[PDB]
Amino acid sequence: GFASVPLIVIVIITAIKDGIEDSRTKKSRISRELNFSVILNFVLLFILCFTAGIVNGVYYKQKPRSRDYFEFGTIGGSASTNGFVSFWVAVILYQSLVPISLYISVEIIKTAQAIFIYTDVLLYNAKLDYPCTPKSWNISDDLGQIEYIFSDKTGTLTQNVMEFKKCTINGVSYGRAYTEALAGLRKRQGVDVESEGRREKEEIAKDRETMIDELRSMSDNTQFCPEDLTFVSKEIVEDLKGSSGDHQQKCCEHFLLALALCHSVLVEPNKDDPKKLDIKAQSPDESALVSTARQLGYSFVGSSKSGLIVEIQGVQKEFQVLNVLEFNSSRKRMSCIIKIPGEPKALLICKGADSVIYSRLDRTQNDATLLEKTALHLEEYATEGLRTLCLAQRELTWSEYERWVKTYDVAAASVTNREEELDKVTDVIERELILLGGTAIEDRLQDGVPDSIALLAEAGIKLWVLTGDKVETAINIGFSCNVLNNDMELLVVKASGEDVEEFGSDPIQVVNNLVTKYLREKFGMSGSEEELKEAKREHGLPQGNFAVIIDGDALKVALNGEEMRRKFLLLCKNCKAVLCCRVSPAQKAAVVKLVKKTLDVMTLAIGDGSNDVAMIQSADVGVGIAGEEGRQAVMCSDYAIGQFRYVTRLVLVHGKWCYKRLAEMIPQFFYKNVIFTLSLFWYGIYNNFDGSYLFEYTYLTFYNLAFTSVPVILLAVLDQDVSDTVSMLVPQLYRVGILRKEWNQTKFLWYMLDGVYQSVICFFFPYLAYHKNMVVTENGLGLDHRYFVGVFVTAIAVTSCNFYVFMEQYRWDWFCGLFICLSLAVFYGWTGIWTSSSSSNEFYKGAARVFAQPAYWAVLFVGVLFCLLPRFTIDCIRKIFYPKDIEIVREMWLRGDFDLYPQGYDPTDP
Amino acid sequence: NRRPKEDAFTQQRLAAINPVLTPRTVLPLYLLIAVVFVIVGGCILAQNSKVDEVTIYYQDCMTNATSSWSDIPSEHWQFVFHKYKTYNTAPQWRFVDDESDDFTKQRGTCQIRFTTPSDMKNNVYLNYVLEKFAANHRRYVLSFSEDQIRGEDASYETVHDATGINCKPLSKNADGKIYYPCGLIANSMFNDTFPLQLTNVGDTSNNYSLTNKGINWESDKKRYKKTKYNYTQIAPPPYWEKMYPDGYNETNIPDIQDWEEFQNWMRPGAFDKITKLIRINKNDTLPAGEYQLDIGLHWPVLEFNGKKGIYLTHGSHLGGRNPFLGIVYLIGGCICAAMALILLTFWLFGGRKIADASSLSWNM
Ligand SMILES: *[C@@H]1O[C@H](CO)[C@@H](O[C@@H]2O[C@H](CO)[C@@H](O[C@H]3O[C@H](CO)[C@@H](O)[C@H](O[C@@]4(O)[C@H](O)[C@@H](O)O[C@H](CO)[C@H]4O)[C@@H]3O)[C@H](O)[C@H]2NC(C)=O)[C@H](O)[C@H]1NC(C)=O
Ligand SMILES: Nc1ncnc2c1ncn2[C@@H]1O[C@H](COP(=O)(O)OP(=O)(O)CP(=O)(O)O)[C@@H](O)[C@H]1O
Ligand SMILES: *[C@@H]1O[C@H](CO)[C@@H](O[C@@H]2O[C@H](CO)[C@@H](O)[C@H](O)[C@H]2NC(C)=O)[C@H](O)[C@H]1NC(C)=O
Ligand SMILES: *[C@@H]1O[C@H](CO)[C@@H](O[C@@H]2O[C@H](CO)[C@@H](O)[C@H](O)[C@H]2NC(C)=O)[C@H](O)[C@H]1NC(C)=O
Ligand SMILES: *[C@@H]1O[C@H](CO)[C@@H](O[C@@H]2O[C@H](CO)[C@@H](O)[C@H](O)[C@H]2NC(C)=O)[C@H](O)[C@H]1NC(C)=O
Ligand SMILES: CC(C)CCC[C@@H](C)[C@H]1CC[C@H]2[C@@H]3CC=C4C[C@@H](O)CC[C@]4(C)[C@H]3CC[C@]12C
Ligand SMILES: CC(C)CCC[C@@H](C)[C@H]1CC[C@H]2[C@@H]3CC=C4C[C@@H](O)CC[C@]4(C)[C@H]3CC[C@]12C
Ligand SMILES: CC(C)CCC[C@@H](C)[C@H]1CC[C@H]2[C@@H]3CC=C4C[C@@H](O)CC[C@]4(C)[C@H]3CC[C@]12C
Ligand SMILES: CC(C)CCC[C@@H](C)[C@H]1CC[C@H]2[C@@H]3CC=C4C[C@@H](O)CC[C@]4(C)[C@H]3CC[C@]12C
Ligand SMILES: CC(C)CCC[C@@H](C)[C@H]1CC[C@H]2[C@@H]3CC=C4C[C@@H](O)CC[C@]4(C)[C@H]3CC[C@]12C
Ligand SMILES: *[C@@H]1O[C@H](CO)[C@@H](O)[C@H](O)[C@H]1NC(C)=O
Ligand SMILES: OC[C@H]1O[C@H](O)[C@@H](O)[C@@H](O)[C@@H]1O
Ligand SMILES: [Mg+2]
Repeated sequence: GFASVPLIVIVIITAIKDGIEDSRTKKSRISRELNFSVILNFVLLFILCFTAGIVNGVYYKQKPRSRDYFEFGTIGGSASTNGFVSFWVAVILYQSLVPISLYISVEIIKTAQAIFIYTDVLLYNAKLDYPCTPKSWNISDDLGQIEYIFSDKTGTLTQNVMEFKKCTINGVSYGRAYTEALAGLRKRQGVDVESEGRREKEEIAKDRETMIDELRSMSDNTQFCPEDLTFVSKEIVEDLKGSSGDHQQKCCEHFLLALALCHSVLVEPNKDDPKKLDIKAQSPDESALVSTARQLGYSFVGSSKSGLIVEIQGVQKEFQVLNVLEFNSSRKRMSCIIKIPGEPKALLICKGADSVIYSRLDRTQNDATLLEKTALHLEEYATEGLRTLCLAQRELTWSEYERWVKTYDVAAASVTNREEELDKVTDVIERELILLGGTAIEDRLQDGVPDSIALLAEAGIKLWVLTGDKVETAINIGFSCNVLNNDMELLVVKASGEDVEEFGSDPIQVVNNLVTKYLREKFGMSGSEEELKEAKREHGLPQGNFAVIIDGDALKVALNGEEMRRKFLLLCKNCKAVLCCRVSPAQKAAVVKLVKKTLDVMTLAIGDGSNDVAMIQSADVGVGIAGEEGRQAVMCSDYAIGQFRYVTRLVLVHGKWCYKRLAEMIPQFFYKNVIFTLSLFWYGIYNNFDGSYLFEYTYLTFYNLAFTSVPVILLAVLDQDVSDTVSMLVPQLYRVGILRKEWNQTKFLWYMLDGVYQSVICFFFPYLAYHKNMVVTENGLGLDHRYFVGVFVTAIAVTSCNFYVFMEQYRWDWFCGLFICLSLAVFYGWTGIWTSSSSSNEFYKGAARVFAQPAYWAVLFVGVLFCLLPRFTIDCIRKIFYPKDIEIVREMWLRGDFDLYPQGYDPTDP
Repeated sequence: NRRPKEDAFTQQRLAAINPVLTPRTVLPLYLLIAVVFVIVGGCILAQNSKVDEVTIYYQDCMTNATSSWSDIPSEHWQFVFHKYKTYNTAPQWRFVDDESDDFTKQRGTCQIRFTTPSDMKNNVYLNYVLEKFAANHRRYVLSFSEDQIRGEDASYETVHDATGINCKPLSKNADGKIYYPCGLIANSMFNDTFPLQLTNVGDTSNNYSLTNKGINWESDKKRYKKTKYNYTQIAPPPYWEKMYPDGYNETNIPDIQDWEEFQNWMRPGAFDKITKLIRINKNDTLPAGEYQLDIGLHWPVLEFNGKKGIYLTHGSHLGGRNPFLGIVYLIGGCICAAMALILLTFWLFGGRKIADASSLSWNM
């Protein structure tokens, strides 16, 4: 055949295109509705063929018709098997409504959309040289229905460029600084930020100059550089030698030694100057700590097999490292045991999370007041946006250390899931430590992230933040960006502190009572069985702008219990902000799966890092940021972009365009098939459904391939709802992609009904021009043949279908119009070419005979008019009287509101 | 590097126009369509009301006929002239039997005399109209060997079990021969022997002559070629035996290249009614007067309660008399005008600002 063989080449060419466009799994959301629509189309085919078989067989037992004299049809069968063979021939003729090219056309269009995504200049990060490469091609329309964007504070919102700014040591806050976060907090307070900011900046410059002068007068270092001295505390350089006693001096010395020693950074020589070093590490905070420790006087260089070379204010000595336990996301701490001489003792120093270290803190040898001072200092640091880091030390005799080493090399040296025993050993050795202070490191946001989040939140997306730093820094960063705007209150679900006394019980009851209360006074929503049914059905829209804050323990308890899970789900359905802090990667995956599975919605899971891959993999549209060395989040992702500032284009422009293009394609693809098969059926009401085919045998294999199959693909690939500039300027249009107000079964059913009506008009005009005398040839020679009537009907149907595709296209370019005219030209010219050939024996003169008849054009013009008149009239009395937002926006920017900004414009650009 | 190539086509910045159906450019379009289509419909009705035709059914010229000059019942004749709308003038019709032939189902001759009160210019077509003759059934239309039509002397090996287009039940006869024009189509030819002239009655000096040369598209003469059989392996189809009682001999082979009557019957009609050209006149105008036509009655019709008759017309540029095209242009124009007025009224009554920014779904 020719309706199934030429598709095998295309279905492999479309994959060769992907393979070529990749050297330089899971389905979409519309696919399920597509399968349902195909099933319903088969149902329509079956009912048509059933009616045809029913009629063909009724007249075999009728009056003596003219078939028993000239046809020799005298066989003892009329309905036992003749109806069966009539039904079979009817279905084999009606196979046109078996869409095989639909699953090829949709694949071609999705691949073309993905390629157009990959070749967009605005999706290109020049600094890193990484275009937006779509790892998965099937998901291109899923970007137009996103309702939740699960962000990640690791490397997406903030670049992993750590900057040491402050540090608390024995209750003294060494460090003064002023960045954009402090200015934002001051603006939130209300005081001036320009003059005060300039005064603070000049004071900071003076303090830094005094600090560097005192350091230079103190001693000399082989790696000192005045460009990497981001630490501006002159109160520590004086305390270093003797200037504030020895109790503070020795504590500061131990603090800086812990910073310089506890690390996992590799040391390499500088390319230009061998005396300079270019220490590199996977963890930017460790690199910042090592750099500031080296530049304050305690330099680190080299790597020996047993011990690390360190320079202390001039003296070059060699320590003895005994063991080191690395840093894991689920552990939130990194430790190392070394030897201190006088039976030398063992010194264990670890750095980790603010809460984890406090939990893993001894209750015997403590000042009983340094804990509170350090806690308040760390909270003050985090309030201004400084991700803290707690340091805990421990002294050990050789006996207990040797027993620990025996446990370590009997368990952590084994096989068969060693990591569990490694964790057991680490938690055994880290149960009694004394805090010796903390540090403060800050990192700025990306370029244009505040405006990107403003655009994302304005477009109805209810974005979440699954950060892990801590609650206060997350709140500050949400306020600095536009996740947390003004006129919004923060429902805190923290199960400790002040909200524990009011509901003193186990955390189960604490979170239950707190969530139930907040849900009760904030909304009339109490319930866990049926309110979920409204939540599922209403399709989602933010209202009453609130915010929710969730801790790691609060998250781990709010999704463990069933009632807890649905209460958390109903509570976190607020407008735009859900700040989940201190969360483990497993908690990230759990919350993403909760939001996705229950109340089925669309979940973007942008992230970066090897720990959040569980969030990307266990989501729907996993966007992977290409950031630091941890590129594992990009390979196991659905997309890949240079930095977060591109999502506001990948969701508001390409996603909406793709969703609208496919939602406009599919009903028209069912339309173009109905308008033909129903035409065959309407011819079938005559001749008593015996099984004659109205068109030629070569219109089965060329109506869905060349006549009217190119314009639909061009409509679904190269159609712009609105130019990308206006889509950036008016993100609210994306709202129609969230409420599922563009692709619903009512639209498809109405399109099929329009197809049936237009098939009626398409077939019954030639017959009405033939029924009276059937001599319409302007010279009486007579066409009279069912193939020429088929030419009439096919011409009307093809022209009407092409014009129907061209009407519903939002943007009339020179490409889609050219291919519509060229599709009409293909129909005419190929009828001419094939008819003037001996291989068209019966037909043999379609072009010369039919096309020269003025009756043919006189009926074609009216068929074209009467086919498009109802749809055009309805559109005119609906785009003027009940206009959607898109029509109003189009009218606006045609009037010349948005005529100032150029074509290559996006607000997410500094 | 890896930067994608910037281009007006790659960056989705193709030159384009974005149209919106604002009333500033919708009412003019509707008025233009309405005016154009009303003009064309009026022109076509004006040109089409002028055409004239004569339809005379004669399936009842044997059983319900007299040997004297009767009048056709008002249920058969239909004269349509654009100059005499009150012109009944019932035509006369006579039956002349022929007892030589033993085909008692239908035989003889029909003498149908009508009157044309006007003239038809330079082109007169006489067609035979059939009715209630199913000629579009699946088995009927797909049964005719193409090789024999092309002139090849194809044998039973490639005439009976060829592809979907083959003469299955009428391939070979009982004597081992294969029918030359095999198939249910050629076996069911129209056997009514139409004459070669409309004999006048008021002036016998000038008969109106018709020639059956050129009643089919000339193009088919490049497809219907003379056969290449030796008149020893072919026989006429079972329904053709009365035309060739002695079978096929060296001289009676029908040359279908110029047999236009048979060429016009190898295109089966699409619908139940059939109208195939059988006589043409291209030289002399047919002057107004009374004319006589003598028609054979070989082809039986009443067995399946069908109808047959003659259809004489000059035609026009859009075929015969058919008001459908003009009616539907008028309907299209009227509907377009009515919709234009409806939009005008609903725009002057439910008026609203055109670029109404305060009407968006999120601004309310
Ligand atoms: C023009 O075309 C019409 C119809 O296409 C022709 O009418 C057809 O005439 C044939 C016979 O000439 C007739 O065929 C059958 O007629 C009898 C019906 O019962 C039947 O007896 C007859 O049988 C014989 O011919 C058979 O060989 C065999 O049955 O033996 C008997 C002797 O015992 C013998 O007489 C034959 O089977 C068709 O039925 C008839 N068409 C219709 C619709 O009834 C007409 O003859 C053609 N005329 C010309 C001039 O071409
Ligand atoms: N090299 C290191 N050793 C010990 N602790 C570290 C560390 N780097 C960071 N930390 C801190 O310890 C905690 C451990 O969590 P981890 O960093 O694995 O995931 P996280 O989400 O909590 C922070 P992030 O979002 O920056 O990855 C972090 O909150 C971090 O502030
Ligand atoms: C016009 O046609 C009529 C009808 O055939 C012709 O009249 C017949 O002519 C033949 C030969 O001359 C005679 O044998 C018949 O007796 C005539 N019949 C009648 C009823 O008159 C007439 O001759 C034709 N006219 C011309 C000029 O050819
Ligand atoms: C109309 O005139 C044409 C032109 O002469 C006639 O065609 C000729 O017909 C004769 C038959 O007597 C043939 O021998 C010639 O070969 C034909 N010539 C051409 C050029 O076709 C035609 O017969 C006339 N028709 C009528 C009804 O009078
Ligand atoms: C071939 O068969 C045909 C059958 O029509 C014969 O034609 C008939 O026979 C006479 C000969 O006496 C012809 O002049 C006539 O054309 C036909 N008869 C009648 C009454 O019209 C033809 O003669 C046969 N030829 C041969 C060579 O046998
Ligand atoms: C899209 C389809 C399912 C809509 C319904 C189709 C109906 C309206 C069409 C399809 C088949 C048609 C019938 C086909 C056969 C005949 C027998 C004829 O002697 C009278 C008309 C009659 C009875 C037609 C009436 C209209 C009909 C029933
Ligand atoms: C946005 C989509 C849903 C718009 C729908 C347009 C189509 C489906 C609607 C609007 C105009 C409607 C047609 C208006 C006029 C006719 C002729 C009437 O005698 C029967 C109903 C029929 C045949 C309607 C069929 C359905 C129809 C074609
Ligand atoms: C939804 C669909 C069925 C709407 C159909 C539109 C209707 C109003 C139009 C379109 C096709 C038209 C029919 C086409 C064929 C015929 C047969 C003819 O001898 C009488 C007119 C008649 C009966 C027309 C009547 C009006 C008609 C039925
Ligand atoms: C033998 C054939 C292939 C010659 C080429 C036919 C085409 C190109 C020519 C020959 C007859 C011409 C048509 C004659 C009549 C009309 C009807 C009028 O309302 C529109 C123009 C239109 C439709 C002309 C368009 C061009 C036309 C269709
Ligand atoms: C033999 C010929 C004269 C029959 C002609 C019948 C014509 C004149 C009649 C029969 C059916 C009628 C139509 C029936 C329905 C409507 C729909 C209405 O919204 C516009 C008028 C319109 C379209 C009528 C126009 C006139 C009409 C088409
Ligand atoms: C002949 O036809 C007329 C009208 O068509 C009718 O009145 C008459 O009864 C018919 N006679 C016969 C014998 O059929
Ligand atoms: O004789 C009546 C009938 O008998 C047989 O069935 C066949 O020869 C038919 O062609 C014929 O019409
Ligand atoms: Mg990370």
